[PDB]
Amino acid sequence: GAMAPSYRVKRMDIAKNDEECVVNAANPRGLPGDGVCKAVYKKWPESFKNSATPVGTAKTVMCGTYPVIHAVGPNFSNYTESEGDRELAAAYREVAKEVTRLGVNSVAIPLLSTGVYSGGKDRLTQSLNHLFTAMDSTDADVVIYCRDKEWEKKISEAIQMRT
Ligand SMILES: [Cl-]
Ligand SMILES: [Cl-]
Ligand SMILES: [Cl-]
Repeated sequence: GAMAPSYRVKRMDIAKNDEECVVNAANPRGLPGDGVCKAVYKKWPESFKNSATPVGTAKTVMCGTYPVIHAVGPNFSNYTESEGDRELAAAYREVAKEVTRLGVNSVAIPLLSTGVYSGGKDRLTQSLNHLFTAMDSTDADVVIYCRDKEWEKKISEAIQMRT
């Protein structure tokens, strides 16, 4: 565990993280994909051996000894708001189980279903709150990765409001 488990946010490519493991915003078929998934494929391609897993689940594959946790958020183009919300909460619960099983002291995590899978909605708060629900009972240092300057501000404010 971390000595004083924390949440932080950084605005940069998750493929350059300084944590003991990474969460990929995966597709269910283990394909290279686009966005976070493509950056993860270029950095850790060995981790996409048998990485396919259903929506709402997480599957870990090692790249050397570095764990890549493939977490499959729902595509809100295809799911109802209700079913999508349930699957997005479930993907994060499975990430917390994997982070715990691996025994890491830190994890780099993107906001699931906030990009191409958002169904053209702003899901910062919805996705971040499901991340907190899952990860609050873990003792890993969590570092959230984003790319947008105003998202960095909003994520940082949400973290600091609980401290
Ligand atoms: Cl960067
Ligand atoms: Cl996404
Ligand atoms: Cl972002």
